Amino acid sequence: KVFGRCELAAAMKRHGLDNYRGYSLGNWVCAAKFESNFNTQATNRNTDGSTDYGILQINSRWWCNDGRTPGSRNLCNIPCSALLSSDITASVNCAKKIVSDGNGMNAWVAWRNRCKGTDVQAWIRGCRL
Ligand SMILES: [Cl-]
Ligand SMILES: [Cl-]
Ligand SMILES: [Cl-]
Ligand code: NA
Repeated sequence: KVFGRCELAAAMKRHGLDNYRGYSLGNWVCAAKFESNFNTQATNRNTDGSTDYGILQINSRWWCNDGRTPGSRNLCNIPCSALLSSDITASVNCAKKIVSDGNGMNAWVAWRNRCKGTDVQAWIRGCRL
């Protein structure tokens, strides 16, 4: 599923991400935009052999099991493939654990390089929610 901008904001809000750990909704929508272009099916291989999965490109190195990332952890206790559903629940629940872990949303490279310090409220402008 490829979410619309306001559609995803609403879905994320419903799942409790608005101001989660102090991060406004615009931050999460921005991160999703640049991580996956709002596409729940997005997968991307990393150089170390891990893979990033789904709307928020969650990494098999730490957070999910794909059975092909030697030495990795599965800290969200989920198969990585469950992070590719049209329903974002699994991705959101795992994201809440990631953002609570120490360095906040800096864990998302695209957020740090493209969203952090920007006018993130623009991502939810005109959205019902
Ligand atoms: Cl679609
Ligand atoms: Cl915002
Ligand atoms: Cl959803
Ligand atoms: Na593995």
